[PDB]
Amino acid sequence: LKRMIAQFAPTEIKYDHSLLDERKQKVVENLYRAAKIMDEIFLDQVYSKNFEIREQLRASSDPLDQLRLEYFTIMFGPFDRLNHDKPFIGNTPKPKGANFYPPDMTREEFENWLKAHPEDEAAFTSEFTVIRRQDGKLVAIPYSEYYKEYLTRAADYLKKAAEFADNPSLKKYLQLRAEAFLNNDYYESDLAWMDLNDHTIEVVIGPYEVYEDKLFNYKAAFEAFITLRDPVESAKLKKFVGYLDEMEKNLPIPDAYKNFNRGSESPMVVVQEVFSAGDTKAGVQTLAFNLPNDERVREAKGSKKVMLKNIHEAKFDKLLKPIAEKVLFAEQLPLVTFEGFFNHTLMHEISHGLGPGKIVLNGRQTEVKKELKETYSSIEECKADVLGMYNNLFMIEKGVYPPEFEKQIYVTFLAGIFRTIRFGINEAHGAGNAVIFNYLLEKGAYQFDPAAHRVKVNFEKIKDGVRDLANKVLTIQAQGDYMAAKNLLETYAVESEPIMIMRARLQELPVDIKPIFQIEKELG
Ligand SMILES: N[C@@H](CCCC[NH3+])C(=O)O
Ligand SMILES: [Cl-]
Ligand code: NA
Ligand SMILES: [Zn+2]
Repeated sequence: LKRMIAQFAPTEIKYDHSLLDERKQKVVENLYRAAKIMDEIFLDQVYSKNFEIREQLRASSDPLDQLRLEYFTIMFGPFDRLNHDKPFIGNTPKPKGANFYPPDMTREEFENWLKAHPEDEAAFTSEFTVIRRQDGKLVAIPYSEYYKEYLTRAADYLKKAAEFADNPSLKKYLQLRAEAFLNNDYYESDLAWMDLNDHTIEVVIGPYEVYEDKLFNYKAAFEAFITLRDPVESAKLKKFVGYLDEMEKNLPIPDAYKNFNRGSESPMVVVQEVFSAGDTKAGVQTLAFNLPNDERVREAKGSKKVMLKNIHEAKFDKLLKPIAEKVLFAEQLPLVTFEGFFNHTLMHEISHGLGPGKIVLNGRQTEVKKELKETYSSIEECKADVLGMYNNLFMIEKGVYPPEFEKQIYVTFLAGIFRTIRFGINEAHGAGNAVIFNYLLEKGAYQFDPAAHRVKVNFEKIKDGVRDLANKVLTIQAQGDYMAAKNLLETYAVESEPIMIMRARLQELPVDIKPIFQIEKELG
């Protein structure tokens, strides 16, 4: 268990205290108390025995149980999220429905209930209800009622925080989100969250991501981000959203493929994380999130893309830098910079909003996601990473970035390929990185030394290689070419021998990070 815990390097998550006066301190304190309740709620959402298992580990005298508790705390359950939820306590497999559904309820019984009781479909499929067996029936119990005890205390902490919040947009959001916990309707407070302006505390708290529900991907998990907004860095990102049409017109495709029906633009903010809780804190840590998922909000006001700068700093120092030291030639190692890591994530997120979407295939109105089917996510993340380099090169052309940043782009991404791929080559993001590495290696844009076991950028072919792969992925999307998407993945999204060799060199490094929050040492 000592080595499994070592996969997450302990790192201290600190924040700038000078950004908060006395009254903002009391906001963050009460926001922290509500976020710790999100830790308790989500722990119950993962598995019904989580609280009972935690209590057994707490009272146990076995020194081995205290090591199992440390990994339990990391994973919010007895299942190893780095290894397909393999239980490290006992051997009972994790329910596919976590704790949102009865463990003996299949998809068939669920779908058979909605056929016999059509009136329950809106409540049963809702992101904010749990399914339970009662009196020979299946009932949908809203989150506001199933977790009323926790959410009432969490709402009171939000109400107390709102009294100390002098920023009107912040005060309004905290008040409405407090009510949202109890009336189970998060739409009005989601809109207030998108309207946060001229504020320091960038905070989001509530149920959002549905990826814990591995039965239907229906139910959302409670989580929290408490971050501090950075005006100097968020200002530098205000011009990137002004280049959105320019980046699209500049894409390496015929004009008929270029998409100016992309929908509402997303606001983007660079923040310093103070505390995270719930779904996001389990296992691997988030570098940036994109909320809300409500299409009703994303149509009206878009979604907010929040970049966690200090989490990037932790991952760069603990992971990307040690990986680059082992995978790159010494002459290219200095080109690995924090700017190359953080600014790619910025442009990776921007690039998701570019490229084909609503398309016409054989005269029918359709979508890239509908046509690519299971290949869409791998192709989409491949597009975002390739365009992230392409558009950052475009930002150099326009004087936004200095010329010496060009080589940092290529090299830092190459080093980052082998941080992402260690998470798993079958995931969409890892699959997309496998394509980029194997394709650019084939083109000669990357080079693998079979004796030194190191990779490098070929600066004479890397620019065209990125353009070539961008053209190919964008064209596959614009034509809805599911067959070419499959063949691209079958050919290049593979664990090639160079990848196997480089991966073997990194077995002793941490996989991710364990957050040790300064605020937890302050408020305890
Ligand atoms: N996006 C993370 C890995 C996945 C985290 C999912 N919550 C990273 O690049 O470090
Ligand atoms: Cl504020
Ligand atoms: Na996580
Ligand atoms: Zn992505």
